Amino acid sequence: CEPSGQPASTAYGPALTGRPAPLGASIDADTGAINFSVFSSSAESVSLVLFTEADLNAGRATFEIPLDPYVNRTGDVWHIMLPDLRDDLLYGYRVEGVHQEEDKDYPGMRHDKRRVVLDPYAVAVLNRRRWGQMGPNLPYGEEGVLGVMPTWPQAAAALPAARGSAFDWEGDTPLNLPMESLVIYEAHVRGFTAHASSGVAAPGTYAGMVERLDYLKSLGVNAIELLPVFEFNELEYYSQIPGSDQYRFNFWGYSTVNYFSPMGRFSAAVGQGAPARASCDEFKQLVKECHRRGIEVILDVVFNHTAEGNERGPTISFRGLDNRVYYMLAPGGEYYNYSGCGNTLNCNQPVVRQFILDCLKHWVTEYHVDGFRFDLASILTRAHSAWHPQQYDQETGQRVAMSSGGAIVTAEGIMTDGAGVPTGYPLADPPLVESISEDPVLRNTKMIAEAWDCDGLNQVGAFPHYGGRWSEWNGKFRDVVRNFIKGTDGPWAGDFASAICGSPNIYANNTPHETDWWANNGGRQWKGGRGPHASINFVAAHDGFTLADMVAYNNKHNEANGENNRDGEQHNNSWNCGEEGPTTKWEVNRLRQRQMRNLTGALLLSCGVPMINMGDEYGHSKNGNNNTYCHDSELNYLRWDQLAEDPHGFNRFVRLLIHFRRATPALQRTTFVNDKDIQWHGELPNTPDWTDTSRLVAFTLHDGKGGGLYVAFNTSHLPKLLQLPKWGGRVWQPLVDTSKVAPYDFLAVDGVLSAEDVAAARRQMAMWTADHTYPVLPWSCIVLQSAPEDPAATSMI
Amino acid sequence: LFCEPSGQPASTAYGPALTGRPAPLGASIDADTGAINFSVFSSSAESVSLVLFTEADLNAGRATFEIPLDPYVNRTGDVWHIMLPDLRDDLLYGYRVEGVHQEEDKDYPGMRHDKRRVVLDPYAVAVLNRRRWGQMGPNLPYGEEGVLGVMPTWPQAAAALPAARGSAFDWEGDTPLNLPMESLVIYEAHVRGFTAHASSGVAAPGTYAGMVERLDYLKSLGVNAIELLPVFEFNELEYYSQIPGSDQYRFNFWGYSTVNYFSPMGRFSAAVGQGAPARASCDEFKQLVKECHRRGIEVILDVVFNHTAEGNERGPTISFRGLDNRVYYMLAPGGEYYNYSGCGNTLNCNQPVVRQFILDCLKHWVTEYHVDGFRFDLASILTRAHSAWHPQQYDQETGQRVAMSSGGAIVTAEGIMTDGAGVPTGYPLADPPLVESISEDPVLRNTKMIAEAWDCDGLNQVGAFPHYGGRWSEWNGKFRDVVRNFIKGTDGPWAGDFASAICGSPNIYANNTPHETDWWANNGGRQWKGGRGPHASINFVAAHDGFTLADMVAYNNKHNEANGENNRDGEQHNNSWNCGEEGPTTKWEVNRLRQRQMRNLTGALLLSCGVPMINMGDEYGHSKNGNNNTYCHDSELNYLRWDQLAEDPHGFNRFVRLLIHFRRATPALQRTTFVNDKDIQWHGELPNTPDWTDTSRLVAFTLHDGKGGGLYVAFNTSHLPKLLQLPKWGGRVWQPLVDTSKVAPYDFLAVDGVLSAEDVAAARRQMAMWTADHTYPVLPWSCIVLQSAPEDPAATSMIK
Repeated sequence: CEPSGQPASTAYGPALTGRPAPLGASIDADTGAINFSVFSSSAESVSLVLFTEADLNAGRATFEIPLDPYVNRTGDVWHIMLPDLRDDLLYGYRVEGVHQEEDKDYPGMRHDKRRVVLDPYAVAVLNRRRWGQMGPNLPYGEEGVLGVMPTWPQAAAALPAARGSAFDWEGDTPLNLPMESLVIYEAHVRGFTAHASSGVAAPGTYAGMVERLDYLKSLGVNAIELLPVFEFNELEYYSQIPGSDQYRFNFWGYSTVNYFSPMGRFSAAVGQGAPARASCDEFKQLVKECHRRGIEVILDVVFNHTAEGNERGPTISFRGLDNRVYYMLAPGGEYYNYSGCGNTLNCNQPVVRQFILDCLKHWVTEYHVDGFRFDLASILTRAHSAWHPQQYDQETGQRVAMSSGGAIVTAEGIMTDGAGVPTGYPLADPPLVESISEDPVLRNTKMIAEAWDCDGLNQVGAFPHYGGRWSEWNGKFRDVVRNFIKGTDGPWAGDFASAICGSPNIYANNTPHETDWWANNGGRQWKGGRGPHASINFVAAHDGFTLADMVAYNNKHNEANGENNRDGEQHNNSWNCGEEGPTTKWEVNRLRQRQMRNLTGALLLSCGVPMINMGDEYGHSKNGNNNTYCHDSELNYLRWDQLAEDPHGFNRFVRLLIHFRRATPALQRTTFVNDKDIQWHGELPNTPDWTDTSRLVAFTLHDGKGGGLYVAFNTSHLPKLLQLPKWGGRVWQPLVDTSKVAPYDFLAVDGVLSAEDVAAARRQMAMWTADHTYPVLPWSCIVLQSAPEDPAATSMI
Repeated sequence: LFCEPSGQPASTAYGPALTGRPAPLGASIDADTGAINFSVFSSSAESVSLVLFTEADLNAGRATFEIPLDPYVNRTGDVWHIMLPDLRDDLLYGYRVEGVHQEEDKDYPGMRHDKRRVVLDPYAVAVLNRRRWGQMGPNLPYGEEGVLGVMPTWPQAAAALPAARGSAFDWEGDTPLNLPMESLVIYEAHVRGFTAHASSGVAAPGTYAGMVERLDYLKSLGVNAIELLPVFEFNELEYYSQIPGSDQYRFNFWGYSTVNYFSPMGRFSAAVGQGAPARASCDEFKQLVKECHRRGIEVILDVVFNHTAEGNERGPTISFRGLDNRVYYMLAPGGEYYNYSGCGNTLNCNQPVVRQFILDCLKHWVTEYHVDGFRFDLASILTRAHSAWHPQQYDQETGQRVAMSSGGAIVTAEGIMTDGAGVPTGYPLADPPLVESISEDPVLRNTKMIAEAWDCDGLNQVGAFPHYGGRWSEWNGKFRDVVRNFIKGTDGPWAGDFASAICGSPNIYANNTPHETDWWANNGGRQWKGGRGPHASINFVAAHDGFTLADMVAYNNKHNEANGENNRDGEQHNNSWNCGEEGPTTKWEVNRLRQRQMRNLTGALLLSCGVPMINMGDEYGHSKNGNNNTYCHDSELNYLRWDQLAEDPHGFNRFVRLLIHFRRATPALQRTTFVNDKDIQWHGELPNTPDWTDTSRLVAFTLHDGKGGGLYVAFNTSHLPKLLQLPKWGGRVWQPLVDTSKVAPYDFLAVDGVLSAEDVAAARRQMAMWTADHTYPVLPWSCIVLQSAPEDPAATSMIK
C-alpha cells in the first residue's frame, strides 16, 4: 500500500510496497494495481521486468523496476505493486545472487542476472506462438540480449485481466463420476486432430479437439486423459534425426516449462496472434464441452522433474529463482536424477509442496478439471534436500560461507532433508501426498499414480494412498494380459484370473515378497484398504507398442528415432502371429484380427478401470516403433481416414464392447468379487486349468438377479469344445465370439445388425447352447449371456 | 371260318352269334364287322357260356343273357371263342364255366370248376362291381338257386366291353419319358392316401383325378418318379369286419391282393364313383400318366404277380380258379395250394399260359397307359418252377373223362410235384423263362424293372436276382438296415457297411465272393452276382410297411394294438431308437435329437449312390403313432397330411426339398459305375484316417466333381461332439451348406423363399475363420455337407 520509491512511467504509476500473498501476479482488490509476488530465499536482488510483445521478440526489456530489499520483501517472498499498469505488458524477473561456478563456497547457488526468469505461478506464458516455430535469430549471449538460443527464446508471463469479464461456464461443474464407472481414453491434444483427414478448422488445437469430441461420446468413453497440457518446449532438443530427413520434437510434452500455464502452442488463438491469455479460455472451452458430453478430463502431470535439465540445461525459471529450494541436490550442488531426465524436483520441501498443491487446486478451481495422473509418482514420496538459510555478516553486510556450503549433512557428509532423513529416502508418510490426498479443494478430484521412478523404486500396490484416494497404473495387468493372450507357458492363467478380478493379488495383498524393501517397510501400512477400482488396467499406452503392433511384431523397430539410438522397451511380451510386420499370409491376418479383439476383451471384461490408448480402438500402427516420443507425424496422429474405413469391423467391436461393459454393473465394482460372484471353469464346468501349460481361462459372473455372463479365452493353438455350466431353467446365448467374421463377432443391435439378425444368429446355435456345448477356435474369446430357457427356439425361424 | 354263324340265336341286344377267333385273348372289336370277339383260355372246362349283364341285373345278381359256346365250333384247342355282332354297349360280360370239381370227384385233384359262378375274363379291360370305395355290395339272398355272387363283400363282378371304334384317348403326343435310372428320385405313393385327407382340398379326394390336382407338389418337391401302390383292381372289403376293440373297420387298404390285372382299380376313379361307364377309369388313369409326364414325373406301377385275391380253397372263386385252377395256380398233386406268398396261393408264374398272361399284362400297361416302370412284389416267386399236369384224356367212344394216375399230376417217383421238365415245383431257377421274357421283350426294352428280391418262405436273392445284363434294379433291404443302425449309433461293422451303402452297395452288386451258407448265391444266383452298377440298388430307409421316418426316431418297438391282433403282427426288428423316450414327449433334448436324426437319415438316403426311394409322408415327418404295419386302416394313418405339411414346424420339409434338388444337381451322386479311390476318399476326425472299428461313430468322405471341386460329407453318430479337421485342397476352401446341428433355415444354406442370396453369403462368411483353418465343429448325432470353393482371403473382412 505504501509507495516503495520507484518512479512512475508511461505504463504505470508509482510503485507500492505490495503484499507477499498471494504468490504470483494478482489484482489488488483495494487499488486495482497488479500485485507481483515471487519466492526466493537465495536472491540478493530482484527486478521486475516488463515487455511489450515486440520488445520480447527482439530479446529486449521495456521496463525494469528494482525491488527494494527492505520494503519490497517480507521474509523469502519479494513483492511490489504497480498501479494503473498497461495490462497488455508481459512480465518476468531478473534475479541477482551468488553462483557456485563463480564462488565454490556456495554449491547449489545458480543465479544469473543475464537471465530473466519466469514466474512459476504465471497464468499464461508467451514466447513462440506457433507449434514448431523457431525463435528469433538473435546474438544470444551478448550484452543486454535476453534469451538462451533460438529453441529457447525469452518467455514472459501474462498479467491478470484487469478490464473485461471472466469465462462463462454456464453452470459447468466437474462431473464427479464414480471411479469404477470410468472408461478412460488416453489422448494427445495435437495428435487427436493434427492429421489432414481430421477435417477440423484448427488442426491439433484445443479448439480442434472440441470439434471431434462427439466421436468419443459415440465410442462410449466417459473420461479423457490428456497428455501433458502444461506449457512445454517441443523444440527442446530440436535437431535433424541422424540418418533421416525428419526433425526431433519433444512431442508428448513430459518436460514442463511452466505448471500454471496451458500449452500455448496447442491454442488455435495464440497461433493466430491473440493475447497469451487466450489459451486459458480455449482450454476452459474444451473442458466445458467434454462435460457437456458426460466426459471427465484427467490431466497427465509431471512434478517429478522440469525442462531445465541438469546444469547443462537452460535457466528458464526455478534454477535462477532458488535452485537450492526447487531441486533435489547433493552437497556439491549435483542434481539427483531419479527422474532419469537430468533433474529431480524437490517435491517434499515445504515451498515446493505448496507450489504443487497450489498448482493442482488452480487447475481444479480455474479449469474445472476432474483428475490428475502423476507421472513417476514415486519421486513425490522421496525425502528432499535441505540447506541452512544464508548467513550474513552484520559488520560487513556481506555473505558468510558455511561448512559444507550449508548443506545439512550426516556425519559422513550425506545430504539430508533437515529432519534426519537422508535425501531420496522413500517416505511412508510423504507430506505432499498427504496434502494432495486430504486438501478439501481436491477432495472429489481423482488421483492416479504411476507408482515407480527411473531408479528402480517401485511402489505398485502400496503407493501411499491415504484411505483409498489413489488408483495406480497397473503394469502387472499389462504384462499378464499380453503373456496369457499370446499363449505362453508359466503362471499366466492364474495371474490372468486375478487380473479379471481387479488384481486383488496386488491391491488387497498383505503378504509382500521377502526381498521387496518398500512393501516390507514404508509401504506396509498401504497394502490394503482398497478395492478393484484402484487398478487402472491397460494393455497399451502412448509409450510402448500399440495394440495392432503388439500383435504384428516380436521386436521393436525404432530406426526412425535415429541411427545409434538405444530407445524403447526391450521386453515387449508381444507376438507377431506368424510373420514380422505387414503380410499377405492369410492365416496371419486372420489371427491378428482375432488377437486384437482378444486383448481388448481382456481389458474391458476385467474389474478395475480400463484405459484405452488413442488409436487402439481402430488398430492404429506405428510400424513397430515402440517409442514415438520425438515424431510430429502420422505415427502419433489419430487417423480419421483409417477409422472411417474399418476394414474388418474392429472399431465396431471395440465400440460395442465399451457400451456393453458400461451397461454391466458386475464389471464396475468397489469391492473384490468373492466365490459367489465369480466361478472358474475349463473345458469342463468348475474344472479350471491353473497349470504352467494352461491355455484356457473361463468364468461365470452373476448379475445379482439370477442372470449373468459366461466368458472364456482360449489361447491355445488348438480348437476346443467347452462344456458350459448348466443353470437351472436357463440357456447361454451368444454375444461375443472373436472366431466370427464381423459383424457377427458382436451380436448387438446397431446400424448393421437388426433385432431380427441378432435373434436369428442366437437361434442358429440353439442346438449347441441347449446341449451346453460351445466350440471355440484357437486364440479366441467368447462372451455368452444367460437367458430364460425357451424350448421353441429350436423350431423354424 | 370266323364269320360263319355258330348256331346261337339273335336276341334283342345282339345278332346271331358267329364262330369267332382264338386270338387275341379277351374281348376285342373285329375291325370290319365291328362285332365283339370274345376269347378266353381254359384247358380243363367242359362247357363255357358267355354271360351278359346290365348293371341293374348285375347288382341284382342276375344274368341278362347267356350264350352257350359250342365245344366243336366256338373253341380252338384250349381257347374258347365267340363273336357277337350289334352288341349293345350297356352290357358287361363274364363266363359261366362248367367242369369237374375235386370235392365232388376225388379222382381230379386241382379241378375247381363251379357252374354257380360267373367268372371274370383275366384280360378284362375294366371291371365293374361296387363303384364306391368302401360301399358294401347289395343285400341279396346269396347262395340260393339263381343268384350270382358270393356275399355282400364279394358281389357279382363283370367286365366292360372294349371301347367303340373311332373313340381313343388323346395323349397329345405323350410318350414314356425314358429317364436314365441313375437320375431317378422315387416317391412311393398310394393313390387314395395321397388326397383322402380333408386338408387335400381337391375336387375328387382319393382318386386318380384327385392325385392330378396335387402333382405340382411333387414336381416342386423335386421328385421325378412316382411309384404307385397296386393300381390294379382289388377288393378293399375282402376281410371287412370290426377290429377287436375299435370304432374302426378292417380294410385291405394297400391293395396287395389283385382281382384283375388288366383293369384299373375302379374305386380309385372319380368317374366310376360318379356313375360313368366302367371304362371311365381307363381314361382317368391315362390322364394321370399324361399329367405326371408333363411334369417330368415317371410312373412306376407296383405289381403283385406272386399271388391273387382268390386265396386258398377257402377263398372266393372270382376268376382263375373257376377258369383253369391247375394252370393258373401252383398246386401239389392232391390239389393243395403252395403258399410261398404267405397269402393262401401262389401264381403258377412260369407255366406257359401264365407267362403269356403276365407278359401281355405288362405290355398292356406300357402300350395302353404309357407306364414307365414296374416294381415286382415278392419277385422271387417269379423265379420258381411251376406245377405241371398231363392233359386231360377222354374216352373216345364213351365220351367220359378218364381218371389218371396221381390225378394226372406229373410227379417224381417219390410223389413230389414237378414242372413237367424234371424240375421239382417251387425250385428257384437261375434262368426262369418268365423273367427272361420280361427282360428281353422289345415292347418292354425301355421299361424299368425293379425286384423285391425275396418271398415269404425265406428265399432271398438280393444282389443276385436274375437280371439279364443289368435289366433289373432291386429293393436294397440291406441299405435300410445298415443306415438305420449306423445313424442311431450302434457297435458292429456298421461304419464300414454304411460306407459301402454310400457307394451304392458294391459289396452286394459288384462283388462275387458269396456267403458260405447262402444257397441261392452259391448256385442259381451265381451267374447274376456281378455285371451291375450302383443304379441296380434302390435305396430306402422306409416304405409303406414298417415304421415311418419320424416313428423310427420316436419308438424302440412297434405299437400295433389298433390292428386287433394284439401286437403280434408287424416287423419284430426295426433297428430304431426313440432318442431317449417312447412316443411323444415334452423332453426338449429328445425333440432336438429327433429333428436331427430325421435329417441325418434323409441325408444318408439322398447323399448315396444308387436310386433313392422316399415313402409318402416321410418328407414332412408323418407319424402312425408307432404302428409299423398300417395295412388295414382307411384313415389319416395312411393319408398324406397336407395340414401338417403346410405347417412344417421345424423346417424339415424345406430341408428334404432342398436336398433332393441338390442331389439332382450333383452328377457325382448319379452313377452307372462304382466310385473308385479317385472319385471318393474316406476320412475321420483327421483327413484320410477313417474309423472302421466296431466302436466307430463317424463316416466322412470327399467326392470329386471332376471339375476341380467337390463335396465334404460327414456323419457323426456319436453322443459326443467332435472337431473335424478337413482335408486341404490347395487354392480352395470348404464352404458350409448342410449342417443338421443348425436350426432351420440354417440347416440348409441354399437360396429360396426363406434365404436370400445375401443371407447365404453372410452365413458362409460367418464361419470363414473356422473353414479357413480347415476345422469344423459337429454336434453329436449330426451331419454336414461342405462344398469346395476357390480361396478368397477377403472373406474375413467385414460382411458388407
